[PDB]
Amino acid sequence: GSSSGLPPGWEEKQDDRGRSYYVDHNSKTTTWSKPTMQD
Amino acid sequence: APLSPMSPPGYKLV
Repeated sequence: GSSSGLPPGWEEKQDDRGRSYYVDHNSKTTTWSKPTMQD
Repeated sequence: APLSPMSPPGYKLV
């Protein structure tokens, strides 16, 4: 807990092609998705 | 399949 932005266990970083992707450490899988906002 | 299909490279390489 420290503000909010990335889900628990998500790394935001660029791939070989140089695009910012996200990887979920929960299942351990790279998934290029844009995190939704629930407010 | 409990794991999501990876589209961009980097993780696990390929």
